Amino acid sequence: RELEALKQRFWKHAPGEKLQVLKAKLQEAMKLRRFEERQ
Amino acid sequence: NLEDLKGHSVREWVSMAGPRLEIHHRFKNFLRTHVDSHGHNVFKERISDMCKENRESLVVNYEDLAAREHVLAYFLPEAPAELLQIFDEAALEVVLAMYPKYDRITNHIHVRISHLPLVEELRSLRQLHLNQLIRTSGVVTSCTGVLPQLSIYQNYQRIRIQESPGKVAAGRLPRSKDAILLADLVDSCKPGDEIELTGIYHNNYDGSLNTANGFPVFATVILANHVAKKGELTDEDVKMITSLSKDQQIGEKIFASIAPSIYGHEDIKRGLALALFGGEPKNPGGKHKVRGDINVLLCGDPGTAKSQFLKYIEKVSSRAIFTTGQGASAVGLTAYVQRHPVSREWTLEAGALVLADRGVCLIDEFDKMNDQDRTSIHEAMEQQSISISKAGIVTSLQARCTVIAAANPIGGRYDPSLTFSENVDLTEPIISRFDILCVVRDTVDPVQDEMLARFVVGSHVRHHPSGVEPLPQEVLKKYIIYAKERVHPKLNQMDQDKVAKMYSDLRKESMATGSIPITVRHIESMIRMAEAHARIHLRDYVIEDDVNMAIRVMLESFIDTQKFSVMRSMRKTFAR
Amino acid sequence: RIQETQAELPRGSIPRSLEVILRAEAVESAQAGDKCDFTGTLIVVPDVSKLSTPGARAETETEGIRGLRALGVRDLSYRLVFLACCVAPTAESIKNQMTVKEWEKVFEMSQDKNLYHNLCTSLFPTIHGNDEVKRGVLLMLFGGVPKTTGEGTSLRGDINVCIVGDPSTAKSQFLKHVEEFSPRAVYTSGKASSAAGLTAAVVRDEESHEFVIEAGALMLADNGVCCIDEFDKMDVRDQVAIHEAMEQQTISITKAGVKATLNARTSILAAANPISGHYDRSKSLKQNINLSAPIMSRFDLFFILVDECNEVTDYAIARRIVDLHSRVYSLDDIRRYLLFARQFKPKISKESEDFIVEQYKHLRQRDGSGRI
Ligand SMILES: Nc1ncnc2c1ncn2[C@@H]1O[C@H](COP(=O)(O)OP(=O)(O)NP(=O)(O)O)[C@@H](O)[C@H]1O
Ligand SMILES: [Mg+2]
Repeated sequence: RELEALKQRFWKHAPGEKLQVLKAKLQEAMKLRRFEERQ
Repeated sequence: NLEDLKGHSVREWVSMAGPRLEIHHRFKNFLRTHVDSHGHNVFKERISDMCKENRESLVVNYEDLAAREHVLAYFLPEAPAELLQIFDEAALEVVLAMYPKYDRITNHIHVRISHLPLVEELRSLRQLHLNQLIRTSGVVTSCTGVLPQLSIYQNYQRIRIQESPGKVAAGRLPRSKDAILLADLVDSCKPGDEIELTGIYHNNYDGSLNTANGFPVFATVILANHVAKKGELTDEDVKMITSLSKDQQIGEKIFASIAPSIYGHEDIKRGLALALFGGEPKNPGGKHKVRGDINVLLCGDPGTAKSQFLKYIEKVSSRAIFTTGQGASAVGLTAYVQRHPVSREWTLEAGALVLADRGVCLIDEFDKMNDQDRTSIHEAMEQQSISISKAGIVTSLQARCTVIAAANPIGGRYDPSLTFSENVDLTEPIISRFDILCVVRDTVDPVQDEMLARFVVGSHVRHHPSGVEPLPQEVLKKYIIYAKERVHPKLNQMDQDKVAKMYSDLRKESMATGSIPITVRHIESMIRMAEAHARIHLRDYVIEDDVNMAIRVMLESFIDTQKFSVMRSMRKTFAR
Repeated sequence: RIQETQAELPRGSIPRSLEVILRAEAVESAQAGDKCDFTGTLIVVPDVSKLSTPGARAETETEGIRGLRALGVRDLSYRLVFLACCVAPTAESIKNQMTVKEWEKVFEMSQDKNLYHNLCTSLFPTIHGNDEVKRGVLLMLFGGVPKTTGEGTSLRGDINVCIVGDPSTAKSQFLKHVEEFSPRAVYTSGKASSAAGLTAAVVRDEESHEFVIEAGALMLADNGVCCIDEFDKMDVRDQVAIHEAMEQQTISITKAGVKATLNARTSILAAANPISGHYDRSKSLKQNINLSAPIMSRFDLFFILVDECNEVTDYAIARRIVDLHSRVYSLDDIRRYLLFARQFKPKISKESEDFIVEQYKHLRQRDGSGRI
């Protein structure tokens, strides 16, 4: 019990990847808008 | 649907007629329909400003392009040389639709992207990034002349940028890259600048590298698309700025907004404000130039926030430099001569006072310079130039800056039993070149201690990572840049008899105590302070209120120079 | 470029060196000064400047080979290179590294009773007496939370500690002991062993007769702890530079060809000698030591160490020394626990403000009654 509580309060106090994250977000927006336009 | 990537690379896909036309229409419709949060059209205003000034260059923001037409924002970094071409073609006909005669001025318009999110460090570039749009930062070290390049002819310039000093690890060495500037980007920078560069990463063959390494290894370069340092005010900005000037208490709002976390010290904030806005330079009859800038000096006991104020001034102002005592040399302050690395001839280069130019030059531990280094600034502080004659070179350079300095009293603590000159140890040719002089002292009132301590403790709990009301700091920054560029105070008349009588009386008393000697410079200084107060109120003409303010500041700072026992009599003498 | 390590160089010989080539995922994994083991193959590379092809021409006491069409009437020579396919040294990270044993150990430490004294004993087992010094130096390792004010100025995090004492006694032991314990720490002295000393310096590089910087001790000790011995005797050039480095945690240079701002974010532990060697027990610290008031006012804590020849104490010290030569928590437990503790960022409570402001007011009025 108490060890996990200690971990929890401890965590409470505590190339190319950027383009991939950007692509994921924009592609989600693309999918949503083309779905709405299609209906 | 444009998104249907099948059987083709994106470079091939946007080459196809159908996709090219869809991209063209989408960007054009985005230009005409884009609205701000207020319901205002953004690009109507921006295009009209571009046309009125004949500037032939259109800036777009990546964030709201993505927010409204994400499919284009998705393709843009993957095939920049294609989408940027289509964008240029689309923008020119919107411009001609609004302004049908604009083809008389130019036949092409360039679209420039900004606030691109995927920033990269200047040593983390790899072959993974070739032929894509990137963003980096660094300081310029080499910069060719502007030369014409075949296409018709257009301007061309080449630069070299390296990692910003102090962002490399201690004791190791920096990386660097070359970049190319074309058309309206030339002379957007000069050596020693720190810049933010957006461009295309590009590579080509070079026999020298293959023969030097023995492996088939290529050379690379960056094609610049947008360059910005790390006015363009909207109608709403100038509207709010001008409306704020109506307030009769605007002086309290501006003064109370300088170094906000420092408690107390009203006089220091007031003096720094006047020095931040500044008086106006002039040359009556063409043969008799005089400077506009207002210099400041601070002196007093340790632990009183003197070093902190300079750091705030460095942050709020633009074109600022900071330096300390033994860390600077006469040659580094003014200008230096060297055997040029590749031209193999003697050449002259700018030091601190030249590199600052129309900016602020901050000095700390001013008491502890070598005297032979401190006497280098005498010309720059008054004649506002730097004259050099060395190694066959004979020339002069501009030094149009404001100097602010901080010092310590002799023996570490100020004594009110002695005058300023007795306590500071600086000679008259130095002391007389500062417009505002301040003295800061320890005090021992228990209620003041309790208030100061409670405020500091409050500040600590406030900033954990988690008088009148002051302005937000961005509003103040907008206000200063507007006031310095759009208002120029005129001194059409003032009472000569009043100032002359006061000056003669003041100078006579200065002879008696000898705390500071008073000279012709003091009159000209009051004229500068009067113009500065006029500029804070955004007024084109100086008035009676401004002259009274200038006299108050002058005399209040003068009384502090005297011995404690003398100050009462002096204060009653100069009743105002 | 690599060189023979100190262990291999045969006596009297000049060192040999080799060119190593790294590719793909291995790139920029080794820095100058590192010592590593490389795995790969030895290869032979031709002089590419004398070969000719349809795509590109040839550029142009030994002779090469002759008689290839691509070589014309020139001659070709080779050199040796080593192509390396692999190279190795010769918040979430804590969760990845700590097993259940380490988690249990830091939990037991968190629940421990009189943990402060237990850690003092564990970290400084050799030391005798002087508990106040042990508590003070132990606290320095935990630092203090830095804060950035909204207008962009910042507030200092590290504390600084000073120890003055007689050359015969304990002050040197603390410095060398904490340096042996701690990660990423530097030992030096006011009589420094380099042209840079305690803060950065400018040197002219003969490859171009161009001016460049060279790092001092406080630059290398950035994000670490710095131990300075014989601090009472120091160069004036560094002494002026220390005024800025102590509080602003930065160093500023403006000389011919060089203009820069450099970081010096460090916790300093200084050791000094009083005038005449032995501390005058009848006089204040400020009368005893050589330091000036501006430098002296920077430190958060001060301590004094001075000997006297008590027979039992001398006999006990001697027996401790000879017994040590005759032969709770381990240092790795302290390291793991310290790295765990430094992730917390505690706030002050509202009620604590009243006690803090009261104590400061009491101190200030005491000072005013007989500076702070
Ligand atoms: N009135 C104040 N309000 C807030 N912080 C203060 C105040 N007075 C002193 N400090 C703090 O005291 C520290 C030292 O500030 P500093 O600007 O170096 O004072 P100083 O008088 O210039 N010291 P020195 O350079 O040795 O003369 C900083 O952390 C300041 O924020
Ligand atoms: Mg200071």
